Amino acid sequence: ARVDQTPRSVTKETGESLTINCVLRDSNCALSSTHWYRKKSGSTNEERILQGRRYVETVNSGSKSFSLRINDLRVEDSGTYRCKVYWGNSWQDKFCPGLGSYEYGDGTAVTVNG
Amino acid sequence: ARVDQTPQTITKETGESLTINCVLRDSNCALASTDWYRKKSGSTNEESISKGGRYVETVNSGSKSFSLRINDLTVEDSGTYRCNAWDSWETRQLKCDYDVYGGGTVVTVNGP
Amino acid sequence: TNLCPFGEVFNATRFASVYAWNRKRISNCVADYSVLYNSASFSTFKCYGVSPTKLNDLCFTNVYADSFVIRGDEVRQIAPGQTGKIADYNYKLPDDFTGCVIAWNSNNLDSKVGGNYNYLYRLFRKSNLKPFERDISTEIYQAGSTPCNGVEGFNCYFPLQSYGFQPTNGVGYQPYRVVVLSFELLHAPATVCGP
Ligand SMILES: *[C@@H]1O[C@H](CO)[C@@H](O[C@@H]2O[C@H](CO)[C@@H](O)[C@H](O)[C@H]2NC(C)=O)[C@H](O)[C@H]1NC(C)=O
Repeated sequence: ARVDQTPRSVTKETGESLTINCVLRDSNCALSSTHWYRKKSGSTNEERILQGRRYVETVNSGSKSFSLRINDLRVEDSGTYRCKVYWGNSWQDKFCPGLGSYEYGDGTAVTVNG
Repeated sequence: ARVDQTPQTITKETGESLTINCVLRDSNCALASTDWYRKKSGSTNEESISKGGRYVETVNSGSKSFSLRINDLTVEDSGTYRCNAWDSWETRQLKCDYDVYGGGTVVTVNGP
Repeated sequence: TNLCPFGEVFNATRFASVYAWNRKRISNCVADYSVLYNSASFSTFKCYGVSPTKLNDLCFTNVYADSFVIRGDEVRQIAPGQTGKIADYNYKLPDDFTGCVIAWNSNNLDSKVGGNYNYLYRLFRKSNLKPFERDISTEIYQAGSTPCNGVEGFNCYFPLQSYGFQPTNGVGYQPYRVVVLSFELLHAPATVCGP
């Protein structure tokens, strides 16, 4: 019932790669999907992380584990990334949230030095 | 639907304490949430008081009463203080969406 | 009819401490839920007994809006079957819960530099809170063997405890405003409908 997103902070020089992880802890409920959002440093609106050459989104469904990997880091990627997990319809279970219920991760502040 | 604030005017010196008491009356609901507002002496607005440090709030639900005690009085404490009892709770018959304020307490703390 | 006044609950200037949580009845209005659901301002949007994607197609005999302030580490407790200091002593959802739990980070509003200690929560109670019950009393909790004559001291604790909300806190200790909408469906004409 909690999205544990790690790391909370990361700083890397321009060129290398990084990976953001967020997993659901202590859950018996089906998950439908998970989206990734980025709020650039200085903005207040989030952008959906769509298809990208340098973006890789990985899902381990049975693990309730979701990861985002960004290769060839640039300063344009500096900001805060959040994962947004969506719940599926877990049949015959009162304690599970309905289909479409969501929870955001705590967030990840990433800094890329030029 | 109105809280009575006592006293109306008290004066102290630097150092000592003071206590402003407030009782919620003419209502069928309990005393749920409260606030204390302070208007500085030569000021024109009221500031929300932060509880837990110098400003100690005691809340008694049985007597529908609540008080504020202030210590370490400095000359900057001169002003007016007001209570505020408010709640938004609703049931089958008992309803109370009230937001009431006290008559005020003008305090005057003297210099060293 | 007219739109339900969700704004006066979500956008209220001041929120209450979880032990004195607020409750406003929503009645005789049209309820637009996808405005809340399709938003980027909410950290948690979990509904139970009903999918949020179907809320605008359903009517209800009564809708309650409950609002309070807790810390992020305790948002998990606002859910059916959960236990903890808040669920047991402050705000308890029933195991047969049908409604939605909405929460968002309110660090910019409810945190002061040096700490905001104005939001309280009940730390001690004799028995666990019944579902949707609210406890207002401030009587001294009889902790140990020796009774208490309204005096705080040894084995005599004040039942309420303050949060310390500071901007420099981790997200687990940052303040969260929570709105829970509880839906009731009886064999009577419904008062709240979606478009
Ligand atoms: C609470 O207030 C917010 C902001 O005042 C409302 O959402 C905004 O609505 C205006 C009007 O279109 C837009 O300019 C903003 O972009 C909206 N912001 C968001 C985050 O949606 C919100 O509707 C109000 N709450 C309720 C329940 O109505």
